[PDB]
Amino acid sequence: LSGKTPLFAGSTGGLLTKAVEEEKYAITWTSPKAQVFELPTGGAATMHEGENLLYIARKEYGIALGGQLRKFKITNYKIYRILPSGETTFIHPADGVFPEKVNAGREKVRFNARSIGENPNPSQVKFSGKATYDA
Amino acid sequence: LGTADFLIHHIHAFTIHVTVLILLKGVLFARSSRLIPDKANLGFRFPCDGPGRGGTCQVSGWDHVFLGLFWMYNS
Amino acid sequence: ATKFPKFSQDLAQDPTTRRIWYAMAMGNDFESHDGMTEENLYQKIFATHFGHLAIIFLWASSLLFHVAWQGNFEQWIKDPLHVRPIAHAIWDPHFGKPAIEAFTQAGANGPVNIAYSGVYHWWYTIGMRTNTELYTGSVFLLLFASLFLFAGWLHLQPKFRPSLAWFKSAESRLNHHLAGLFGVSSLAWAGHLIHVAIPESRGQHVGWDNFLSTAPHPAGLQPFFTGNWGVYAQNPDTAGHIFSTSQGAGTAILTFLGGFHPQTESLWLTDMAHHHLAIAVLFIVAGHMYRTNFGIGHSIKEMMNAKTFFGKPVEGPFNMPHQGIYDTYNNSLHFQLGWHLACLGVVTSWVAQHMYSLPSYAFIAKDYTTQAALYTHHQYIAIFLMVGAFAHGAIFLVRDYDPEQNKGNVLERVLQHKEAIISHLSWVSLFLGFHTLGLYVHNDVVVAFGTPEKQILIEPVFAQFIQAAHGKVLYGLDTLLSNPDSVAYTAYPNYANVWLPGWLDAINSGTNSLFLTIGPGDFLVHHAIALGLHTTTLILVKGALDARGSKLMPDKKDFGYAFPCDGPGRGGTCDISAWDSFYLSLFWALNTVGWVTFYWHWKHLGIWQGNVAQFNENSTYLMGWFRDYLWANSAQLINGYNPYGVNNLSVWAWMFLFGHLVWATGFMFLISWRGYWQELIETLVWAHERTPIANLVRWKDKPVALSIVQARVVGLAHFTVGYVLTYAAFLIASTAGKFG
Amino acid sequence: SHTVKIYDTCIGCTQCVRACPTDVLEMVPWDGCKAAQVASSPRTEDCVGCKRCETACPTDFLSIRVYLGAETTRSMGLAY
Amino acid sequence: DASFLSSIFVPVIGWVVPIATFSFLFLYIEREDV
Amino acid sequence: FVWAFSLMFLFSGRGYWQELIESIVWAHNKLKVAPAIQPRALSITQGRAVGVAHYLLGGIATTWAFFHAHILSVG
Amino acid sequence: AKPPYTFRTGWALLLLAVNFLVAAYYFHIIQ
Amino acid sequence: VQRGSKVRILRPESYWFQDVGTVASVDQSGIKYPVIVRFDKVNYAGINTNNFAVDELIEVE
Amino acid sequence: SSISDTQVYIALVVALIPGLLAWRLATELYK
Amino acid sequence: LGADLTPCAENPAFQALAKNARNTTADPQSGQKRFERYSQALCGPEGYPHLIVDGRLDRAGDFLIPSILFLYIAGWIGWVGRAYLQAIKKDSDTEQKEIQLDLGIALPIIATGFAWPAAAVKELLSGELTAKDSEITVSPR
Ligand code: CLA
Ligand code: CLA
Ligand code: CLA
Ligand code: CLA
Ligand code: CLA
Ligand SMILES: CC1=C(/C=C/C(C)=C/C=C/C(C)=C/C=C/C=C(C)/C=C/C=C(C)/C=C/C2=C(C)CCCC2(C)C)C(C)(C)CCC1
Ligand SMILES: CC1=C(/C=C/C(C)=C/C=C/C(C)=C\C=C\C=C(C)\C=C\C=C(C)\C=C\C2=C(C)CCCC2(C)C)C(C)(C)CCC1
Ligand SMILES: CC1=C(C/C=C(\C)CCC[C@H](C)CCC[C@H](C)CCCC(C)C)C(=O)c2ccccc2C1=O
Ligand code: SF4
Ligand code: SF4
Repeated sequence: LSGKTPLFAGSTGGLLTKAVEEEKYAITWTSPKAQVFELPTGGAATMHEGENLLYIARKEYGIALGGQLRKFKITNYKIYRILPSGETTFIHPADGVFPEKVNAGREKVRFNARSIGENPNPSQVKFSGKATYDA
Repeated sequence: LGTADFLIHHIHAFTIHVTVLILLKGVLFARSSRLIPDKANLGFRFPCDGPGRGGTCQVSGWDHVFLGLFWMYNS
Repeated sequence: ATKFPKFSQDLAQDPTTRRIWYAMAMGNDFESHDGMTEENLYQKIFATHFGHLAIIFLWASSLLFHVAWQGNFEQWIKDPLHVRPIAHAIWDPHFGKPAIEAFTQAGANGPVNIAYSGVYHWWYTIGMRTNTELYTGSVFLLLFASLFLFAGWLHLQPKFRPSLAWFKSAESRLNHHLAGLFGVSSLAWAGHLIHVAIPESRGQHVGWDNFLSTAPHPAGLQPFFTGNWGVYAQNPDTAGHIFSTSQGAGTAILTFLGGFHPQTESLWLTDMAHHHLAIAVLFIVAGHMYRTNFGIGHSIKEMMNAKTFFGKPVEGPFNMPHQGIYDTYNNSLHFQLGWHLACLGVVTSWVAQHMYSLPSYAFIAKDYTTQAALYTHHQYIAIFLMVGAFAHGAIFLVRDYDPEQNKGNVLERVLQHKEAIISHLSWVSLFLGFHTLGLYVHNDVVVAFGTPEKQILIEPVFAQFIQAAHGKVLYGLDTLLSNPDSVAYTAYPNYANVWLPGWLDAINSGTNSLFLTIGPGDFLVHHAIALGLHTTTLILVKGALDARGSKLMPDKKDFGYAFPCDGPGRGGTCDISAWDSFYLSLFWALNTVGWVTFYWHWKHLGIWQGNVAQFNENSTYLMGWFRDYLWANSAQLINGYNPYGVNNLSVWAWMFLFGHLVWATGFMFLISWRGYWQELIETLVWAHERTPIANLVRWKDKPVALSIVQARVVGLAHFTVGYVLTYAAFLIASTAGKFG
Repeated sequence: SHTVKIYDTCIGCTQCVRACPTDVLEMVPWDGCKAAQVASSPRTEDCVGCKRCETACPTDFLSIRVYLGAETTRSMGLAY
Repeated sequence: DASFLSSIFVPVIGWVVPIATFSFLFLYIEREDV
Repeated sequence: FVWAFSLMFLFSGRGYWQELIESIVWAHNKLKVAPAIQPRALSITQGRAVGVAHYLLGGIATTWAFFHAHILSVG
Repeated sequence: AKPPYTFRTGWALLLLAVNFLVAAYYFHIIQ
Repeated sequence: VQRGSKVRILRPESYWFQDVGTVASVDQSGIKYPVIVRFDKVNYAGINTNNFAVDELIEVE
Repeated sequence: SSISDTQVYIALVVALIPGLLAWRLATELYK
Repeated sequence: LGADLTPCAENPAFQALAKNARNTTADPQSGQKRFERYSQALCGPEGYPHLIVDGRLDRAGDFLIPSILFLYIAGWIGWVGRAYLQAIKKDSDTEQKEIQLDLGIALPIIATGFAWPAAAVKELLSGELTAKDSEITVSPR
């Protein structure tokens, strides 16, 4: 990935052994100027003027960081999932549009065409694979 | 001062250090931990962040003051 | 799945320590296992019963083998009122020499434990006299447990797995349990009493080597088949009969005397034999009621669904709609389990209430510590069984109950007005609690201000009336059996109340525990007991009836019985599940049984010393309980070991402190909740992965904090283990330091 | 993973999608409400289970439910 | 004269049964076979 | 008493108490005595606060009465 | 239904009459 | 269902089940829950309005 | 006083029987 | 009655307690007047007056008189509270009037509350005491 890692002197809060073994995450953003923000792992860092690249242990860290990049009016932040095979997948936003906005081409997942008091009783679904919330 | 006084002064050292652990942990992790990154958005005084992440009850700094009042009492 | 546990693919894919903990907690919930069918469910449950039943018989064999080998039973027969019964021997390499000297007791040769369960009095009453008989009993129970282990193995083999219709064939099982498992077992126990236990109590040995030759009564079965049954009641044991000797001994085998044997202070053996014979005839007749393969009998399903009363249409039995209750019982294992736990918890309390007041075993009414241990044991077992009764009512309502198959019946009517039931249990709870507490605080302030005559003291006039109707003359009420001119007293037509002189002799002794004299200290504690019963019922009933849903969580049945919460929203929802009412009610059940056993113990501890006045004058205010029962009786306990030495109460002192420690370790899991500990464990993970040489190893399963429900489990378990062990140490030690 | 369901009492106010700290939720087109949009949960493998979505939901007795289930590394929120 | 059995059985029940039981169960709950 | 009374607040949570208040509010809606200020169980933070306030108050007042009554008698 | 409530007040009156009978034995009115 | 009418909720999962609210507006676009009812009681989330269907209502006048 | 040594050894050898039977039942219940 | 209840005036333990009576108020004969008043109760062997609550009219002052007195005052309080909550549910902001009392509404109600039994019986017979079970909220069964 492209970007400069933000300027701070390191912390004990950063990446642990989970990064090299199963999963690692990364957030990139471009900033109009150099300015101080707060790391999700604790501490003050300075983002660069231009593109950035900061690695994070969890996806939630990048969503908290991109939530406070809204307060600096930086809204081009992208999050990547990184596996130890080198396989980098782009996860957020996944469609290219932020999920708050409706974009076409998005299909319903896990929609139930009923209200919630219309689920079956657990005894009606007992000794089968289905749960009461499943369709 | 003798062996009983040695023992009770280390009881005191123990109970103060545990109280300091609870309160210092609540001050250093008041804004964020590994578990909940945006903890300072939730405030100083909040109950939890739901049963997820295994269960996140009493993560706030207030809840560390809560838990540390008992160890202050104990000490 | 591919790894432990094999019953849950969801747990076996968990990379954390939670996998191990929830495997241990879900291993006996057979229904939640992967691919469980209903038929395989009942087949597995049926084989695990044989396993558990073998565990019971191996336990009983332990008792008999250890008394036979390490105890002093043959030395205890000769003087039951003075020799201490030995439980078992102590082999502990941790003892110093003064502890070995302190526990060398009861005339034994090394360190031993004193028995407090009362099995010497039971085994002596039923006819056992040597260590060889106890030994053959224990070997017999080993083989009997072997028979149940093989039967449980056998009914898992594919040609022997019973069908689902066999498990739901309820009327056949009722006929067999009522007739066989109750009535034949009771008839055979009457047979043991008559053939063995009554001759052993009259001094004559009857064993397997002479019972086919020695007749129990000299007349034989000749009065039985001729209907001259009063021959068996002639010539009873006199009032000068001495147990297991021939002097004062009668020849009767079936009496209806009433009261107590005057030496052993327990019930008569011929009365118990006659009890079990009549009980057996009742249960065998009751086991012919229900329809089976033979045409005659009742259909319980048809009795539920019945709608006519001699041609007049009714809603059902007692004009109450019972349609579908047969299926609701017969199809739900949680309904049956909660129902049986309720019945068995009532029967455990009822056993507890009678074995102190109407004791059966010879000389056990003077073994005070075993009386305390038995009553407290069965009252704790009873309250646990009642909590489980309601817990499976709630699990039944979550999992097994469908309203469409119970449509319009009585259980649905109960669900239709659950707010009225819950609010009225709340009214009774506040109503009892406010007034019982305020009465105690009145009396406590008033005794504190030096004017104890301003106490509110209330005679228990209705229960003293019940004691007076039973024939107790002490109150001077001149009612039903205390009135010699009453129709109840003389039994006018027949005059056949032949139990009545022995009953009145026992109830007007004042030297036993048969309807003890009660006063204003007994009043207030009975209302505290009513408070505890009503509040534990409130928590349990409320958790059962709100297990499906409430206004705060309308879809609670979609989540099941045990789940942490529904999150911070809607005001917050901690302890919302039906499992959490189980959790909250185990505190009130332990509290209730603590009130009842404190009361039992302090009253009896007054009687056992000749000082009822301490209880009667000091139990009307709470400082009397505190001082005169908690403070005064714990003195010798905490001197079980001290800076000067050690006596035989040092185990109970050590256990007393141990139970305080376990109980208080509970409060950590009850007060501190999860996210604190999870954030702390994350730093321990950092420290382990950053430390050199400790870098060389680490965990295969990721360390996490205990879950929310798990922590409630662990904290309640600690709380109740510490509760039980603290009270059992205090109860045993305070009674046995005074009386041995 | 956990399971996040959406019921047809949704009014499409987008508040659950804004509340989500792990991007589980998104807004899809619809014709069942005035806002002409539902919530949908395609990334339930990233659900921590924290139930902020249910706190954000304004319809009386929620249009979104989280059913907690098999715990994974992502659902336990573990950075190690 | 069978009181020598306790010096066998109590150390077995206190050390040998826990070590064998925990060793089997540790190797079993960490195995990826069953 | 106050010490033991703290433990009802410490060991429980508010879902139980809100659900009990639902049936009591039913019995008030039945007799037309329901208040417009609607009854709520205490918040999770308030339940913890009340629990620690009574735990501290009860334990410290116990030691207070113990210390006073012993040292006004022996010293 | 049943605005006189005759089945449930019959058994309520019977239980209360058994109660009054026990109280009559209590206050020594009978015997 | 008309604006200004006092309806009673027939939705069993609702906070205001068997309670009386006031209709705020009714849509005519054929959506599943067109009727907005306002209440004098807030629920546990502090909200006093909800969308309702016509079958989940009876008018109280 | 107590029982003889041979009786103790017979009781232990007899207790080998439900131990084996309990092993077989517990392994069969596991599958 | 039961368990050694002699009269207080004949009980020697009561006569022994009365000699060492503590004064309750500043009156120097509060203890003597206390034991003279308590002399007509029934007494245990410890000297303390026991109360009889079964409802006999020899002992009406033990529980029957305070029962009538409490139930009258408690019905006063409850009926006045019910009347105030019903009077304020129509005055356009009900919740504000529960933390800030309308004295012009509450004080005539607390004056009117002397006749709560007649008002309660007229409320009962006219069907105005209770709401219907279909009118008030419940939870799913
Ligand atoms: C006459 C025939 C007969 C007999 C004797 C039994 C006996 C039994 N059946 Mg069975 N059964 C039968 C026919 C019979 N069944 C038929 C025909 C069917 C098919 C329709 C079944 C289907 C069946 C199932 C499906 C199950 C049983 C079970 C059981 C066991 C019950 C548990 C137990 O030990 O309670 C013992 C009970 C008593 C000793 C009597 C009651 C005890 C009271 C409450 C105590 C009070 C008595 C006294 C005061 C206490 C003295 C105490 C003192 C000595 C210390 C028991 C071994 C269960 C089991 O464990 O299977 C392995 C089980 O699940 N049965
Ligand atoms: C006839 C008796 C009986 C039977 C057959 C059952 C059967 C069952 N119950 Mg149940 N229950 C009972 C009585 C019974 N219960 C009683 C008496 C109570 C009240 C206490 C309960 C309360 C209860 C609850 C609340 C729940 C069950 C559950 C269950 C199910 C699974 C149990 C399981 O896997 O837990 C696994 C068992 C364990 C992990 C054992 C825990 C060990 C305890 C804490 C004892 C520890 C003591 C400790 C070792 C002492 C050491 C002290 C030392 C230092 C001195 C199963 C269907 C659960 C379920 O799944 O239902 C859906 C459930 O939620 N039961
Ligand atoms: C000493 C401890 C204690 C006490 C007093 C109570 C008291 C109560 N609990 Mg309990 N509880 C406790 C411990 C205790 N609990 C613990 C440890 C747990 C485990 C978590 C629980 C779990 C529990 C549950 C789950 C339930 C209760 C319920 C109840 C109520 C029962 C009704 C009753 O008795 O009314 C009598 C009332 C009292 C005894 C308390 C009032 C005290 C006096 C009268 C008030 C005077 C105060 C005074 C004026 C000072 C003012 C203060 C000011 C100066 C600051 C009552 C409020 C049940 C309930 O709500 O019933 C409706 C219920 O559902 N409790
Ligand atoms: C008696 C009650 C009790 C006990 C024992 C504990 C114990 C502990 N708490 Mg604690 N806690 C309690 C009540 C209690 N708590 C209550 C009521 C609360 C509610 C507010 C809390 C809240 C709380 C917090 C918030 C914190 C603790 C912490 C700790 C730990 C202190 C540090 C440590 O490891 O000490 C050493 C351990 C002990 C002294 C325990 C006794 C160990 C014995 C003496 C040795 C073992 C004996 C033997 C070898 C065992 C063999 C057994 C056999 C089977 C072989 C310790 C595990 C702190 C912690 O984790 O810091 C690391 C911490 O942060 N607790
Ligand atoms: C207007 C006052 C009022 C009235 C008429 C009632 C009426 C009733 N309450 Mg109650 N209640 C009230 C206030 C009131 N409540 C308040 C303020 C609370 C919160 C503390 C409760 C909490 C409460 C519970 C928890 C329970 C009841 C229950 C009940 C019912 C049975 C009687 C009982 O148990 O009383 C007991 C009531 C109390 C101990 C509360 C104290 C009453 C206060 C001190 C008096 C209120 C007067 C008011 C403030 C003055 C306003 C007058 C105006 C001129 C300004 C009955 C319908 C029970 C039920 O549902 O059973 C079916 C039940 O379980 N109440
Ligand atoms: C005194 C006397 C008498 C009487 C007796 C009686 C009559 C008794 C009864 C008793 C009783 C009467 C008891 C009761 C008990 C009961 C109970 C205790 C119950 C409970 C249960 C439960 C626990 C339940 C649960 C559940 C649920 C919740 C839900 C669903 C499911 C179920 C159902 C399971 C006589 C005449 C003989 C004579 C004289 C003396
Ligand atoms: C005589 C006597 C007695 C007894 C008693 C009894 C037994 C009674 C009972 C009674 C009963 C069993 C009752 C019940 C009732 C019920 C109900 C049904 C109720 C209701 C109520 C109401 C509804 C109320 C109302 C009100 C008012 C009026 C006012 C205030 C407010 C209110 C709302 C609260 C005794 C011994 C103690 C003492 C002596 C004498
Ligand atoms: C008991 C308990 C409650 C119940 C307590 C409640 C609902 C508050 C207590 C009731 C208050 C004290 C009633 C006050 C009512 C009036 C102010 C009384 C006026 C009377 C006049 C005479 C002044 C909780 O809400 C709770 C919440 C979270 C965790 C634990 C618990 C918990 O343990
Ligand atoms: S149990 Fe814990 S996670 Fe759940 S609502 Fe309560 S505080 Fe929050
Ligand atoms: S539970 Fe949490 S992670 Fe899952 S959808 Fe809701 S807000 Fe998002």
